[PDB]
Amino acid sequence: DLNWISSALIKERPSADAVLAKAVLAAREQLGLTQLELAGIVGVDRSAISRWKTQGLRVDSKTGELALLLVRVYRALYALFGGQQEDMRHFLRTPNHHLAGEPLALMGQVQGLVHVLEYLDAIRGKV
Amino acid sequence: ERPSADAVLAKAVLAAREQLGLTQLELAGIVGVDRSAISRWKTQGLRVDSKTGELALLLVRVYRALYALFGGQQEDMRHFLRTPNHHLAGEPLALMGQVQGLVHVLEYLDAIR
Amino acid sequence: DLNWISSALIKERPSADAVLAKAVLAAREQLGLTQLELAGIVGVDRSAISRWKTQGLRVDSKTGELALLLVRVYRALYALFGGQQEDMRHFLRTPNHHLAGEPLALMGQVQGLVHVLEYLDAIRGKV
Amino acid sequence: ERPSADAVLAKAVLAAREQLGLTQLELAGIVGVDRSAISRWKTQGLRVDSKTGELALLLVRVYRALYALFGGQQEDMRHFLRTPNHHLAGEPLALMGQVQGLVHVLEYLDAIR
Amino acid sequence: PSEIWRQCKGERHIRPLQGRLVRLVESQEQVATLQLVDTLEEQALLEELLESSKPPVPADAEPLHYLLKTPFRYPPLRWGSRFGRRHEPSLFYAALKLETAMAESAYYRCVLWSGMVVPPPSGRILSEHASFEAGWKVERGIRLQAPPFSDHEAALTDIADYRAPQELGSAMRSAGVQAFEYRSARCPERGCNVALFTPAAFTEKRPRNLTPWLCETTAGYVAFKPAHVPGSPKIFSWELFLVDGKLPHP
Amino acid sequence: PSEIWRQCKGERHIRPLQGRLVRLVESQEQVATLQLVDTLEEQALLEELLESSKPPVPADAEPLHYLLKTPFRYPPLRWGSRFGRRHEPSLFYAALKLETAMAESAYYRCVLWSGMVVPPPSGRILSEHASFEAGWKVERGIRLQAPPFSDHEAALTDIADYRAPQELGSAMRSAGVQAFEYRSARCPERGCNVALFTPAAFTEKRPRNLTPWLCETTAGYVAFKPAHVPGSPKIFSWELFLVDGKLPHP
Repeated sequence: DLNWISSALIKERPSADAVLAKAVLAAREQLGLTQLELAGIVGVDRSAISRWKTQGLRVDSKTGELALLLVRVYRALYALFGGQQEDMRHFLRTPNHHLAGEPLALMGQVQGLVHVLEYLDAIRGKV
Repeated sequence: ERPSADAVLAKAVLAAREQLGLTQLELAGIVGVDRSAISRWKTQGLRVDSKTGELALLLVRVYRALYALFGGQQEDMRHFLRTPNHHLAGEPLALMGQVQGLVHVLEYLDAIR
Repeated sequence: DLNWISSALIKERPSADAVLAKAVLAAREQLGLTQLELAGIVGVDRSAISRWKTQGLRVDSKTGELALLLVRVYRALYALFGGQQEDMRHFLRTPNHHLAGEPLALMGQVQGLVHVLEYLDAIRGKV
Repeated sequence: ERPSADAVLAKAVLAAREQLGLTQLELAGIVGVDRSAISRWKTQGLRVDSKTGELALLLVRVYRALYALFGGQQEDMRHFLRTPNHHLAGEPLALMGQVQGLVHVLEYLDAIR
Repeated sequence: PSEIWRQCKGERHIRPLQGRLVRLVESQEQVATLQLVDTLEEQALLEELLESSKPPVPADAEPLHYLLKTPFRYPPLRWGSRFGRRHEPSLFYAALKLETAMAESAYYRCVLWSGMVVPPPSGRILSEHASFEAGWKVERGIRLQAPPFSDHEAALTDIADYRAPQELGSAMRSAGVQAFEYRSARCPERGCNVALFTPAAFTEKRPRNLTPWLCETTAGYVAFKPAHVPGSPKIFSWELFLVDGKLPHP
Repeated sequence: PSEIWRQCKGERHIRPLQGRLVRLVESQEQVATLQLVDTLEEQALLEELLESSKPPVPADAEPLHYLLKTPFRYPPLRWGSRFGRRHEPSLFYAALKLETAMAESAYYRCVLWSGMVVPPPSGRILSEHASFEAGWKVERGIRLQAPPFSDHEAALTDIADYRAPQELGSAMRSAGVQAFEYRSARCPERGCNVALFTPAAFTEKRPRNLTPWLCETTAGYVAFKPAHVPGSPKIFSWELFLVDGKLPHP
């Protein structure tokens, strides 16, 4: 009874679209992406980026997937580089032998974004 | 009336939809637009330098790999898309509804062709 | 076969006095302590701190023992506060109900340093 | 000559070392100084503002707690220090060789009071 | 002497006792010192230097695993533990179930938070913890939640008065009790805890089911969530522990 | 098709086999997403959103633990694994002994480092890892370390080309082999690995002995150390895998 009422008074039911919008903007900050670099990865303009704070990012949309893939890229980079931010930034902005080129440049296209993400997932010992 | 880059990509997507027997909702979920934008491709075209154009090019490449793998036999291309697959994690057309799955189906077809 | 490749020429044997000096200066910087505040905790002058970088901090000395306790204070604070530097510094410079006062002021004396360390050790899970 | 804090502390810790039967090497390991520097306390003194002075004060408080708990039986105070204790983690004199053990022995003696 | 031990006739109820325990502990201690040096070899040497300044491990706990021996070496808080005081050997405190272990851990997160006169800045602490399980068996045990001693459960589960349980602990210690279970004072589901006087209670050689946890501590709640698998947070409000708008402590 | 599978006529050597496996994986994935949001409740919802974009888990791996099912869902590196190619279902790769799992893990730390044309500016990567153990038992197994298949060990354990082992992998997969052991190409102790084609190879549904590790990756070495107990680092120099100068990759 004490646990039931205590949890009910503080329970948070967050919005999916608002959580994704907050997550991709936070990933953009930590990865050092400009407003236009993010726009070229998820495929919107900069007006829709600032519009995320009022509406959120529709998760079930095609833009949501690209944003989800972008968060997964940050997620795998964090785990692979132990959260060292500038090493994560270095990987995205440095030409790569195993990838077709600079990962951030590849992520500007959907086929390159999947290639960067698939590489980071596979090189994790988690597989 | 005279060719443009957006007009040719449009017909390639429309023709691939007719050939593979995709519904208007299945095509909409693969390239990431609404069903009203599908009909606007024939009166205008599909912007090549857009995320929809990128996904459309990949889907059209999947129809290519299906055409070369099945020699143009239309029924087996449709049967492959709607049959659960061993080497894939599920049904190929269902996988193409997501971004990583569309790339995954194309990479699988390209390796076995 | 080739286990000797990594069994040697990749393992170094560092000096204990140099490691302690390096660790206590890094703990000073992370906790935001001045050279005089550090001098009052371990009981040396600021001139003797400048020799640690060229000579080290001898571990068999009472000065070194107090430096070990100070590092353990940073070590417990990091685990307790998840490494959040602004919270670890806030703890040291804020009046505390459970301790006799502000922890940094208490650590200026030997008995206060032990008092702060024992509190941080006991409030940890693993006690 | 005028009384001074350094001379007061030196006289106290030297009086505690006498009654507890501590050697110079045992006292040196508790207050963290060399055996030669102990002999200079008589003529000059022990710095109260020093870490050695703080530990010397802690040692005096230990002697004061042992004196009150054993009623001044000097032989019983020496037996307590060098016998492994059931409630403590080891021999009290050995525990006092480190800073945290020196405080712990004082905390143990004040509580049983 | 303990009035609760004189009453209840405690010696008559000493009997063998077995079970499992769960304990939630902090990690990141080794990560902490790795930030001070450059190499893992330097960190390993530094950890050896830090070990030499710690209170010594009791002789019977030395051959145990690091997570099982450590609770026996450090003294408790200055106001003592529930059944042990600053001048007695520390006890190994744990819970019988995971949700009780999280409640006891969340309470001491609030204890750390409430010690500072000014609350921590940013009003949120993200820390990492680990839980483990272990078997324990003793030939001389006591169930304080059992009918004989449960007549004093109000005094044994008091939120800010340790005198009665601390005297009972000394009385059980002198009477040769090796381990005992008791009703948790903080668990809202009224889970039971277990305390071990001696390291010989542990049956196994290695702690089991080591599980990493993510902890989030705010002014209003403490939340736990697995760090390695998909899961949902388990939330512990401050309202589980507050009395009159203040966190109780002895 | 694989003619090494034909010379050995391995279809006759398919036999039941049991054993244990140990595997080193990364953590901090959940810590990563916790940095993006404000509460654990938001982080749990974000992790659910991220799950919907991942490649789907094979149906037979669904009832398994997260650490056991995850390797079966992601495609390998685009040049394929040693016994599996990009267009084939992923394999569960693990080692028989912990020292071999660290060697394999240390090699792929260098692979990640070597991919960047310019090394990371910090010159040293401090990451957190976890090892776990699992029991595996298959009715249809193959030992590539056995004398019948050991005659091709130079081609199966080659350092920089997967053609012969990848064709052997597709041959074993088509022949119904559920799991197989093989000699590690990176372990200095010549330890053996094990690969699982199917999630049904696992005896249990849970991993065992989850142990956290601290990892230090530099341009010269990779070092591992337990993150929860005192210990000395196990160091793996790059020279264990470099050939004629720089690291090879197929």
